[PDB]
Amino acid sequence: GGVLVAQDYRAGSFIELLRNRMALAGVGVRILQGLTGNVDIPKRTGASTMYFVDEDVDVTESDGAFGLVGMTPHTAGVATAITRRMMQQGSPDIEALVRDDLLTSLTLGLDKTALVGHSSPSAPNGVRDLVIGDALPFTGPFATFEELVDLETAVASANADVDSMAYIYNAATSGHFKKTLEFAGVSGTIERGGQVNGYNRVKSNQITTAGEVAFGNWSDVVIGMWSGLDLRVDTSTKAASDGKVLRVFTDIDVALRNVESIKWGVPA
Amino acid sequence: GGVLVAQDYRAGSFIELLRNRMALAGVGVRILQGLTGNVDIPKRTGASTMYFVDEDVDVTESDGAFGLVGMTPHTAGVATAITRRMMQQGSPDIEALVRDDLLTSLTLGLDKTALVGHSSPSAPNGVRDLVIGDALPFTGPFATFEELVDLETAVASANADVDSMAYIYNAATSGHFKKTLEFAGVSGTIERGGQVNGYNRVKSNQITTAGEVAFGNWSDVVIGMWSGLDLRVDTSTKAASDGKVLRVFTDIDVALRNVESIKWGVPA
Amino acid sequence: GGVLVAQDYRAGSFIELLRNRMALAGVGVRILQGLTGNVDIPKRTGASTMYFVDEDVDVTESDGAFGLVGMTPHTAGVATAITRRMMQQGSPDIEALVRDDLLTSLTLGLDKTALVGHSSPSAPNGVRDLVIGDALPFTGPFATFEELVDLETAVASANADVDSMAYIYNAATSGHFKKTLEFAGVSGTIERGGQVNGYNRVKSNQITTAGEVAFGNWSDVVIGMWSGLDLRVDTSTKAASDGKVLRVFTDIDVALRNVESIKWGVPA
Amino acid sequence: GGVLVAQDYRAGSFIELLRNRMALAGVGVRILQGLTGNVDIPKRTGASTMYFVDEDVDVTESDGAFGLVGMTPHTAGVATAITRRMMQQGSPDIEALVRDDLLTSLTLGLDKTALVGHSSPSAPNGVRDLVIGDALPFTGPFATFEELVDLETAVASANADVDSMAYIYNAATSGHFKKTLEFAGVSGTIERGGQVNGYNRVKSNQITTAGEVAFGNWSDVVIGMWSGLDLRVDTSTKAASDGKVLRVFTDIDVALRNVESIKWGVPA
Amino acid sequence: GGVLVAQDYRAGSFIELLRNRMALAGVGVRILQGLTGNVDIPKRTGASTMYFVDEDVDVTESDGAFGLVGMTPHTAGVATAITRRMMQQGSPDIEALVRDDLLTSLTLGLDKTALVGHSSPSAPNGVRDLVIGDALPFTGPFATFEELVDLETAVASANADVDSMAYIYNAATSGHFKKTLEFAGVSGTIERGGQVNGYNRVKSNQITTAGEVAFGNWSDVVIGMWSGLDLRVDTSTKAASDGKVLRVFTDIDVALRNVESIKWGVPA
Amino acid sequence: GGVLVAQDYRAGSFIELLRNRMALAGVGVRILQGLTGNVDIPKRTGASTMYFVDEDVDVTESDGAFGLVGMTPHTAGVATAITRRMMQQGSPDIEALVRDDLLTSLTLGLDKTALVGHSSPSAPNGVRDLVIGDALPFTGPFATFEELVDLETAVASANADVDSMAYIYNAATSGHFKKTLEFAGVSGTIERGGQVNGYNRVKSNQITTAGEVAFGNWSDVVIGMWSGLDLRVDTSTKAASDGKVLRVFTDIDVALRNVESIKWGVPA
Amino acid sequence: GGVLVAQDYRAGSFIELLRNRMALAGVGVRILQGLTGNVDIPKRTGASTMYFVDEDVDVTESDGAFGLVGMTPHTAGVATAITRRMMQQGSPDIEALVRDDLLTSLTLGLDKTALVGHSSPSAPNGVRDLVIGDALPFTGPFATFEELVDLETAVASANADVDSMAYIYNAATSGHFKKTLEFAGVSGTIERGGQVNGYNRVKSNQITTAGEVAFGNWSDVVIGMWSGLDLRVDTSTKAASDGKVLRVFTDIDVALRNVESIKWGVPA
Repeated sequence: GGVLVAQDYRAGSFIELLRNRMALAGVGVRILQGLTGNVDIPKRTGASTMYFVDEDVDVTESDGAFGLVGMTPHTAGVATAITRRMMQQGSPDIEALVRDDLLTSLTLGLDKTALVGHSSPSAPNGVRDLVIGDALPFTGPFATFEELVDLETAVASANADVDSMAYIYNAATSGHFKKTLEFAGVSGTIERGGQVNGYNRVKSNQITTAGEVAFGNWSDVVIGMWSGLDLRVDTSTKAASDGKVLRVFTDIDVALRNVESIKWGVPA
Repeated sequence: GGVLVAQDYRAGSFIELLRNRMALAGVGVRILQGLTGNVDIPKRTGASTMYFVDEDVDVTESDGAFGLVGMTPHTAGVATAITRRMMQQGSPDIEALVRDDLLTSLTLGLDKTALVGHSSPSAPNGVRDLVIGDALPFTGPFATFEELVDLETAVASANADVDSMAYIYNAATSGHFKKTLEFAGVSGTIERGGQVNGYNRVKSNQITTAGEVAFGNWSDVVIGMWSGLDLRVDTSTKAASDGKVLRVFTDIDVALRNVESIKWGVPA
Repeated sequence: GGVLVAQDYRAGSFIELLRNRMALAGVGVRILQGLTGNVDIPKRTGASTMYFVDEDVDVTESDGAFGLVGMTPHTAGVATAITRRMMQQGSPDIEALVRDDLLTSLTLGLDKTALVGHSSPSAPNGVRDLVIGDALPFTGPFATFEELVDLETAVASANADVDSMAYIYNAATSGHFKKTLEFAGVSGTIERGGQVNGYNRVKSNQITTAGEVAFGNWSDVVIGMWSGLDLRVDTSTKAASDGKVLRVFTDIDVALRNVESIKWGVPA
Repeated sequence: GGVLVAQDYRAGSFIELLRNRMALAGVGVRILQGLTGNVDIPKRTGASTMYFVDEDVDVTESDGAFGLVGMTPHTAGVATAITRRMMQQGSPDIEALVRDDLLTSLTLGLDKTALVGHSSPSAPNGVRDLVIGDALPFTGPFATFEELVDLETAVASANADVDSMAYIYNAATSGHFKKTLEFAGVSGTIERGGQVNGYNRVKSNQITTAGEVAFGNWSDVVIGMWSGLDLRVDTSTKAASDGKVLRVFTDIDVALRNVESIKWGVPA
Repeated sequence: GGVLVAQDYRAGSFIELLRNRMALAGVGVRILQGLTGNVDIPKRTGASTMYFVDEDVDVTESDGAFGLVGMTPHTAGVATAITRRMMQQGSPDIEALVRDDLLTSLTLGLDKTALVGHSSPSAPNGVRDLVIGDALPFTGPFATFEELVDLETAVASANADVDSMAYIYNAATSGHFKKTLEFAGVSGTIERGGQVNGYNRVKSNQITTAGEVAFGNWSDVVIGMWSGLDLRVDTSTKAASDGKVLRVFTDIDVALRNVESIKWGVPA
Repeated sequence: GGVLVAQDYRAGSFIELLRNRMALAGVGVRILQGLTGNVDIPKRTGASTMYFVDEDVDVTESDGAFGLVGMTPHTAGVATAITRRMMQQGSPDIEALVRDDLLTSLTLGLDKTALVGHSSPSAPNGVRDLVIGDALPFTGPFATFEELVDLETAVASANADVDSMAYIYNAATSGHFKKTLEFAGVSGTIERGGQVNGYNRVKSNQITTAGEVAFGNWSDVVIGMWSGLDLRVDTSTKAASDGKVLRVFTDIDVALRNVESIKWGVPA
Repeated sequence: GGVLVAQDYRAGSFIELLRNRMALAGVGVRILQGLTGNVDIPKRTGASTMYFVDEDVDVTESDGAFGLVGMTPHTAGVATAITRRMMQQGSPDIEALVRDDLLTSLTLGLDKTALVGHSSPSAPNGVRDLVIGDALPFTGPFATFEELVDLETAVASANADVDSMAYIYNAATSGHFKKTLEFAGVSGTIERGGQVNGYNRVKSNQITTAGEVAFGNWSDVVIGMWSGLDLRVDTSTKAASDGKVLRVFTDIDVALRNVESIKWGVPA
């Protein structure tokens, strides 16, 4: 009764405790809303000037400029297919395994494209696209403690400070900020406790680049969600040879109130 | 039924969230007064000299010098216009917007001139205009911690010492005072907990220069007011088009008592 | 007379306080299960992707991939003999001595074989056997504080980090961590107060080599025990002279779900 | 019309808040007395010595020297003259201003010349004149902690060390003291809050030189007042114009008991 | 007529304040008991070995190894004899003195020979002799900190670690520890406070050599007291000439459990 | 009427506030007595050895030695002469001055020669005289922290230590201890606070040389005070000029009981 | 009032009971089941052997061999369309009328391909496809009695015999058997009543070819129903003209448990 070829009763047990995928993290500081129709908010962007004048000499007329920000829904959506046989024989089921998979793969996609601009036309330009025009280099594969304060000045130099800001960087950067001394010979390091420079960090892997770090007042970043999550189940699109496709849509747009409330550093 | 046309009914939602353009922050620790006429205050600038003399020899006569400090009203004001159609259909009250912007841009405009002398003639002389005659250089883009002690001495050396002095430096400089140690590996940075060298700072953004830093007893500068912020709402002008014009005037002047009570930084 | 010879009725005492074996210590922070037949676990190893489209544009269908992990029993056993006379006249009860020897000499063998694979060809593949392909050399007889956090970032980069992870290193390596500072001039040593980098250490001797360390989320491995520790008395093998032979068998195997949850040190 | 040579009724508002002159400070730790005649007080120098002898072996004799210190009035005073018209039309009381100038400008002059000797014949010998003979160099534009404690030992090495002792140095030297550590790497400045090397300081401006600093028990300086301040009013002099003259006189002399109670260090 | 020679009638005063000798300290950690006959206690020295079998392959039997440690009374004596005259003329009570000098000397001799083996045959084998076989050299007159934690690791690499272990070293070594730092440029000495490396120390001079330091769990050494210290004053031995002879006997033996529970470091 | 020959009337004031000669300090930790005739005390200096015997072997009798330590009074005195006129016209009472000088000049000489041996035959052996053979050089002008702890080590290395000890060093040595670090990195000075190495310190210029320093249990030094401070007024020594002479005698000697209770520094 | 255009009273009777298609005959003797997921069944092959031992002989061991048979689901289905008009004017409920058309035409089609394999890829191989590897030629258009009894003997020799077997042939071969003798001059015909050789026949036209005759136990054919015959009404396709489409699907597979239980004729 050797187990080799004459006792091949041993088959697969197939315990259904699925090893699920590893997913990234998100953000928790910004603001949002649910609405309909186009939206526009007025912006000041201009102020009157002061004139010093002699006696009996007339002053002039100075008038402020104006402008308005706007948001229009750009739709997004993921869709997948399931043939008949897969539907017939799915061990954890295919009607429910793929269902939540779609939602969890779309929520993170939206959260990523809101932060970093998705490289595709007809897609809402992300925050990194609206502020990369003044990217601060780091003259090194990573950022020293000097630059992490430079970013804070470049934001405070524009009078945009609410003393509740946050840094954002991936993990491979957070590693270097863990094993690097703050100064020449002083005790502390850069990323001690949960803070960095008195402000919090988030350590999210959404920013794919290695040494790319972002800072600024995230409170004035608005995102317009015109609709929730749809999760439309379909059968007719593939029914000649039986099959059931799944799909889910959502539309969104991103904009920020002041262009300089965020600073973006790029590792040179 | 696309949304390009044949769908001209999309509505531009208008939300009332006007945001004032970024503004600076003032600095008040000074001395002021409301009055009329020209003004004058006498000041002693000389003292007698003691003489040691032997038995029965005549002493010498020494005479002190005097001086006075004078101020005269300098005039400054701002104004702008509003037509009729703009006033009627305005989503926020355009009147209130202008009526607030004028006062804000004048209040902020005055003290900046008080610190840094305005570039136009017929404008009052700022503190920087008077004390820049002597000015300690810095031998670098920013001020090493030792120069911040040289300022405190150069005032103490003239025995103008009061125990409530304060530093004033640009916001962009304050970044250079948090990434720099006092001494090599000494465990303390320059600006700690909103204090420097045991004295307070203000960290205003009025000082438009990079590394200029002022210091001294600011209870020794005197500004002269002749009239508060007078808001003249004017409708007789442009009355043929029924468009009113708003204007505001105020006269000011500034001069400090002891020239050696302030010092300037002048990075070079 | 004297106590030299032929005057020896002096009692010889026999106290019952055994000196023990001085074995190693365990680990025990993992998960396990009881089985039958070969087991396979499904594991999702792909994700769908979103598509940004404007009005009236089809969304592309996208699909993920799947995979599964397997386990198969490998058997480990121990056995020993005992005669009748030893049982007849034993100073402590011998059969319990040998039973406890068997049990605690098999449990520790299994623990060691889990982490480091045993040498025999018919042996379960240890964690070191699996995750050694991704190995981070140390460029020295031990590891500095740099690499000792480099492991952490090489784990957390794959999003596979849970708040409660742990380090594992040989007992002859705890001492090196103790005698070395993290950075040059600052105070503080690596093995500091029962932890190393905010995470716990275990300091076992199962790791035979000198400077091998291992870090990762220790809830991501599974050991499959097909049968508990069963004890057989086996009186019949030596009934020709009434001799028992105690033996204990057990067959297990080990595997981990996500390969990027452990990191090996392997100093060079 | 506007301000013009023709239009100028505007008056000159004369506010009587006299900005005063910036004066120096003095000392508060010495002793003195109101006197007459000429004073000589004896002080012992040296004492007898101990001798060891054999049994019935002759003993020898010794002796102890003596000495005395003396003080003689040195006369000093200041005086100025005000005309007649300037008393007729004077905005404050022109007399009282001159009186309160003379009194303080004489008190400070005497306190100045007592500490550091005045540079003129017929002037009393200041402490610097009496103790500069054994002055201690510095080998630097300023003094270092080594000398800041050598000044302490050089007083202790003469048994003249007493519990109450104080440092005295120019205000320009205090800033330098602050901007310099005590040792190489330790975190500590020379002058902490109101303390130097466990002792007090006064930090006046009387010491005209930068690097000079004095130390020692200041209870050994004795100054003698032969007469209070006179403040005599003259009218016979300058009577052809009815002009008053104000004079003050005082005689004084300074001498310290034990020459080693003070130590004086000069920069070099 | 003199004091020196042939006129010396002065009596030489005798004061009974005996200046005693100087003694050592001892040890206070280990365990002991009181017994009558020989004592043997059993310890296991060998365990079964695990095995992995190819399918259908018999597991081989593995047998443990046993041993036992024994203690036999080794007897000591200490005796001295005072004579009659020395007892008739004695300023302190001489037999009250020698009786103390015997007890203290015997206690300290037993203590010293228990720790360091006495250099004589028929003397119980001291702790040092059981572990001096393997000994960690120090490469210098004393052991630095890294060399000091090697004793910790050596016991740790034998699984014999207990929560309360201790260090023992000469008093001359305790100097070389109190005056040397743990790490260069860090504020910490080796023999800090009252502990070393987080473990207790006991300073004693029993270790006659210079830099030998011992370490290990001292609760693992046992010592046997067959009979306490007995005075046993004797007269009839030296009775021919009257005398009082004193002799104190005691018989003990020392033995160790886990040889690895003690590590010995010799300077070289 | 100027102050010259024409003004010789002004007198010469004599004030009786004399100044005492600044003296040294003493000692407050030793022990002494008042006695007559020679003195000596017995000191045990031998320990009875022990032996390990065989089964039936007699312990070999052994003996201890005894030592006797004693002292003999040495003499010492001082004397100063007064003439007749200087006694007739003395501004303070001259005999009072010399009688209050002699007693102190003798006490401070007795203590001086007790601590440090006088350099003259027929003078008592000072504590320096008895321990200078066991001196410990300093390889420099002053001693570092290493030798400062080395003295304490070499004292306690002879079982002669007790909790109440003290250092003694010249004022200059104290100043040097104040100006240096024990380890360059560590904060604090050799003379931090009132202690030096956990024990007290007393400084006094009695020790004449630069960096000699002593340490050890000071309650181990006895002083023999045979006679008080004998005062003698001698008028007949020189009556040919009617001039008396004052003499003061006192006999003393010093010895220490346990010789290894002190050690000396002798900076090489 | 005859039956012409004069009489319009008569209407179309249209009795609803439908006629039917001339469909072939099935089998209905075999086995089936309902399952899910890929399948296999463990069969046996060979067994142990019996041994006749003497009085005291041990009986020996013979190994048993094993093996399995698996099946994979092949798919099939039919579908036809229905216009909107034909659902309004259908005299029976048209969908209920077209269902039966689809279910019977599918069941019969499955019976066809199961017995004789469909000539198309992706079609489950029929019984003829599995056993035709060995079949007795006939040497003529049909088979005599000898071959029809050899078909029985070749199965009975393999012990695959069971009483309820059956022949199968095409209607034409049955007619031929009816019109011919078993042997020349023998009254009995090859086929008579319901038997051919004492066993039953089925006389179906599923075997399209002429002359092929199959024999064997038809209780060894196993077919696997992976899903009931599900009905899918489709309305999304052809939804412009409102026409709906009916569809039906199923997944089956055929495999016989004992390959030698059937034989085939295959004339020539």
